[PDB]
Order: sequence, then C-alpha cells, then structure tokens
Amino acid sequence: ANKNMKILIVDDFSTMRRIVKNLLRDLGFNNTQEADDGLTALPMLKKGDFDFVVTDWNMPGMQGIDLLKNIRADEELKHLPVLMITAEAKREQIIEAAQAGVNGYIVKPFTAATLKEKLDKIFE
Ligand SMILES: [Mg+2]
Repeated sequence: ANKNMKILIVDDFSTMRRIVKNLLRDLGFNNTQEADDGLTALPMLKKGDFDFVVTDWNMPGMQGIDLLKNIRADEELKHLPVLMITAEAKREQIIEAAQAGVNGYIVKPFTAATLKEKLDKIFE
C-alpha cells in the first residue's frame, strides 16, 4: 500500500480539501492533488494517471455519486477505488453509493484515525 499512490481529492470546499490533505500527509501520503467539483475531477482523472479518489458528495458542478458513475463507466477508469466523504449520513444514501460502486465510506467529521481504518480496508 504505497505511500505514493497518487490521490485525487474532490470537494467544493477548499478548507475541506486541505484538512484532508494533511491528515493524509500525517498518514504517509503526500502525493496529492485537488479538484473542486466532479466536473473538474474527471478530466483530471481522465489523463492524470491517478491511483485513488477521495471525494465529497455535495458538490454542485457534478454531484459526487455521478462522478463515481462516470468513473465506473469509463473503461480506463473503472478499476479505481473511491473513498466517499460524507456530508449527510443516511442509510438510503450509502446503499445507493455502494450500488454505484463506491469502495468505502466515511462520515464528517472524521479523524486521521477513522481515516486509516477506512483505508486499510478499501485495499481490502
Ligand atoms: Mg461539498
């Protein structure tokens, strides 16, 4: 589990993107880039050669479940594991997201400890 998979962090909230960049940094992961909406993650995704996606749900460009679908449907990208960060903790929301192919889930707030527990287990 490389402290160096290249990770895309998607969220319409810059402070959120950076609270996340640092807990990842605390964890041994530095290689990170950001995107503020799914509409602007995909073309990053499409040729950036990433290894892992962490994305929010609530985004207005392209909501996060939609990005996940475009990923699952792009043949070059559907092998990517996606951790989803959540805003609104509902069992009807999670179901729909597992149904769309998400690898794991996490609920805000979260800590660098709930985070690794979530990591050790996607690559699972
Ligand atoms: Mg959001």
